[PDB]
Amino acid sequence: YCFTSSISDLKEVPRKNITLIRGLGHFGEVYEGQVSSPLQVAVKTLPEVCSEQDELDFLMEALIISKFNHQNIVRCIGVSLQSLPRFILLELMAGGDLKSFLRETRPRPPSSLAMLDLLHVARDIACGCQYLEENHFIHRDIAARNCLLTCPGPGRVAKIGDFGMARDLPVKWMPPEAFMEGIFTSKTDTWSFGVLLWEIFSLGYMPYPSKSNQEVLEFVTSGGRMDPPKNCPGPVYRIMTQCWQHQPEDRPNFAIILERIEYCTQDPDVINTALPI
Ligand SMILES: Cc1cc(-n2cc(C(=O)N3CCOCC3)c3ccc(N[C@@H](C)c4ccc(F)cn4)nc32)n[nH]1
Repeated sequence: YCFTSSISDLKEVPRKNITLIRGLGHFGEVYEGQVSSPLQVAVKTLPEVCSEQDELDFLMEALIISKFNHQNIVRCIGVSLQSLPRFILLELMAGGDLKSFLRETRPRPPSSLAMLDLLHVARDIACGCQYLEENHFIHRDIAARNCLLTCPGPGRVAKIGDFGMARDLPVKWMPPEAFMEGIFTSKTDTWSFGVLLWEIFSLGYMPYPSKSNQEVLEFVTSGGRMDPPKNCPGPVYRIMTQCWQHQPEDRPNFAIILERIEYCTQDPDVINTALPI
């Protein structure tokens, strides 16, 4: 991997200074841990019962995440490969994953989130995606499940937190030239971000709600697109549909998406819109 970089360059942190407090999620388990005054981290694990391709998949991920340097991308604190099971030390973000956060902070009788908060989450991810595109990296799995938040209160920062699909399928998140032709460019991530925008403004709904995979395949290929989420404003939905243009030569880059997300923030008719319950 190059971004130029070898396993040489990672920070090998000894297993003696690592222990795992609690489990967080699961391919392969992921826990919360401590290191060293104590440092709080997230620990991704390679199960010791594994094959050869699993090994060069696990480290692959380690060098890729370690080569990034961006505030909207999960930091790699350290690495523990010389002790079985091999670890990847990652930035711990107390806000949890994005899909859970929106479904759990969904307003209910209360005034949990306003629309300005979700525009910030979308721009946080859009700025991280701009960093990937500028450095010619294609993610291939821009979804709400792979996004994390530093904290739950105001001032939260969203960050892309996983690179599982970027090894070297999420039908509902991929453009036609992806699932039918196997082509992947920076415009493939533009389509997925548009689906992510829909996840954000629907507050965690599953895209194409009652459609299975092949239904989405034939629906998207024939020109069909999703309806706006409940109470979604005009300028926001137009960003989703511009991301879902059939020809990738007409979808916008992440510099243009960032500008349009900025303008909706500068629109009182957008940020004063009430979220449903
Ligand atoms: C790399 C990383 C993960 C992470 N993390 C923080 C959780 C959390 O809920 N916390 C609240 C209580 O305090 C502790 C923090 C959390 C929950 C599930 C999870 N699942 C894994 C598979 C995952 C990985 C990447 C991704 F984008 C989504 N999910 N990861 C979680 N922080 N940093």
